[PDB]
Amino acid sequence: SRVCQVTGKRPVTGNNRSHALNATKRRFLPNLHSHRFWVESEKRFVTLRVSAKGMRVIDKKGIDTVLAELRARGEKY
Amino acid sequence: MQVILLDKVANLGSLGDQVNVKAGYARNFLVPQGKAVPATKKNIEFFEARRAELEAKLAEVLAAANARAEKINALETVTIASKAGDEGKLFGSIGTRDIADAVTAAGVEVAKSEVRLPNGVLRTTGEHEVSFQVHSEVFAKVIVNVVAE
Amino acid sequence: AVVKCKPTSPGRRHVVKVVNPELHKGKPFAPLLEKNSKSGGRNNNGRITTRHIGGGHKQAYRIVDFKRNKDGIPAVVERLEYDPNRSANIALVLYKDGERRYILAPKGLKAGDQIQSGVDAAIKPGNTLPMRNIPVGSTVHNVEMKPGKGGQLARSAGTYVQIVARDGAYVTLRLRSGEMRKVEADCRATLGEVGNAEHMLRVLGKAGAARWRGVRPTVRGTAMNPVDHPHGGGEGRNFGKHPVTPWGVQTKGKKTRSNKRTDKFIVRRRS
RNA sequence: CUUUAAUGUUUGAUGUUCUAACGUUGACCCGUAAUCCGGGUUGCGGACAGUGUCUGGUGGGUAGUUUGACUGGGGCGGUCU
RNA sequence: GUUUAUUAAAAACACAGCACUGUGCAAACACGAAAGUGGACGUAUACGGUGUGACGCCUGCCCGGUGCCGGAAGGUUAAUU
RNA sequence: AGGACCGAACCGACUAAUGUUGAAAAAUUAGCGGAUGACUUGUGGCUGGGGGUGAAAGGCCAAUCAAACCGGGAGAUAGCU
Ligand SMILES: [Mg+2]
Ligand code: NA
Repeated sequence: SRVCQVTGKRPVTGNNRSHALNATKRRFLPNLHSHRFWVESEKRFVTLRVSAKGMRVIDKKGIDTVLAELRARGEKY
Repeated sequence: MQVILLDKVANLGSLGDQVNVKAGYARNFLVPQGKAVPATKKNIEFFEARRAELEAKLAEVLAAANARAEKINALETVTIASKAGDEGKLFGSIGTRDIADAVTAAGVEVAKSEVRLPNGVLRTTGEHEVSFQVHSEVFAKVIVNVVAE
Repeated sequence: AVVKCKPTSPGRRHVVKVVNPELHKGKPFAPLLEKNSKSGGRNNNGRITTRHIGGGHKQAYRIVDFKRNKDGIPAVVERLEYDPNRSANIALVLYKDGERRYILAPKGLKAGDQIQSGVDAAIKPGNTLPMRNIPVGSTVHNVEMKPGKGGQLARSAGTYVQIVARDGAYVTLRLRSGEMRKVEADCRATLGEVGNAEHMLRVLGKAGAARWRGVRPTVRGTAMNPVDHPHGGGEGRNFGKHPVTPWGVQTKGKKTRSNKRTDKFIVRRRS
């Protein structure tokens, strides 16, 4: 499913509102990308399905902390 | 993205400098190789102690060919050789990269890689370059004094 | 040859059959056969995704070797055979090591003739080797679009490709449609024009002849009701609109290519 | 302070090159006596393609509806303050 | 040959033939939030769409309008800033 | 040889009479078309309702079809009887 493994962002339902204020249901999808992160603690490439915001979170925190959170949450990566 | 350079980079800095590098460059090239590492405060507070080992030992043993992408083309190396080949068009032959070399035996020692394996190509109508290669057809086809010298 | 059947009945009045006597009037080679089942135009959801498909004679699939990756071993063509799965006749060929394979039949190939694969192959029809090693300006068939995949260009009955130019890693090909395309010079390709070129001249002569091949009848959009097609109803014969597909897209001129990934290999679209 | 030359230098742009993101419904190895999937090596593409948000155009393909009243039936014509 | 099972079997549908048009293969197109599948284990002598409807003689003139296609000096024009 | 001819089985359904609280919610009798093919038929499987399937009649999808049936929103609404 379209879920960011770092942040948990899912598709979220909302409205397309016309100029006549016609409300038709729609989905906002996240900006998911499958990325191979070079983990140094294991000398490996770990593939994760991550949003761009999650990638910024990885850049800030460090991949080690993010993976620690993921494995504390479960999330077989 | 602010990063501290563990080694020399072409147009960013040399041997320790908080450089504002684009996130894609840092994420995909500098950190996957041994060139830089992001400065999250604690990292520089460890770098200020690591510099004793880094700036001398690692600097002496390896300070060029950080990713063998541009330093191989700029700093010409492994020019001297003995193996010629077939007629002047290297194709699938690793040749010699370590033996019969003098400059690449002291401190900093750049390196090279292999070429395209034989599946469609052969000893005519093209050539290869003795250096690191990702492309094998559109890559530069400059003579390296190994294809026929 | 082409034979016009005499008009003993309406249905044999107009049929013209392509009769070739050198074909093999026996069974195919059993090891190189596999089951293939008809689909009726239905995908795995069970829905007709391509209309006008269903029925026809039962057919066994022949494993025809398009890669031609056995290099340096000459082969002799034992027989020419009828392939129900394509417009071209095939050739059962025996290698010097004792292995038997199927190939497409070039225009002039006949039983007893020799063939070979690889860089050190003579330029005569049936031989297969890279465009790199093939001279420019020549006629070629069964052509790869990237190395090692297996040829998939100029395969139908009398088609061929014309090697127009060579520039670096890429060779330029004129395809049978008139399109000009770049292709890597490492790509293999077979010499000569693939044969059975009189395949066009056959006329089915009756509806059942098209039913034998798996083609179900086509119903015009104008013959339908508005709920079924955009061309829909009207009292009597009425069109009053631009021609379109059943899904509303405009046929009669609108271009549908949208790739942006292979455009760099297209030198000149077909006229 | 008026004006005017250059670059380390910040983003704007055209172009060409490159590889390390990303694609591969190319080849070979392994999980594995497996046309899936994954990992790996190599080639070919390559910051293009493609996806997320936002945006202009198109859009009976689909949907929801509106299309008045008077009236010697109704409609057509006329009318309506 | 097919067709309104149960008031219409036909001049209606289909049809061999023909023309236009799209499609270079991960094809176009279709079923599918997607993965994938059909097309097709096919490759332009192929595949889809559309129209006409054996065969014979043929198929004249018009690109002003709508559509599609191609190209462009210029005008106006969104998000963003 | 033949989507050739006459004609049983088999598949159909052009005309007439009967019947229409029928023997039968579509049949009987007498005639009638095809009858080696685009035929017919048994067993099993697949396509599901804004969907399927359709040699196209808005045909067929369990005696129901210009949007099946069952249950629910639901005691919809009814300026009308
Ligand atoms: Mg069709
Ligand atoms: Na119509």
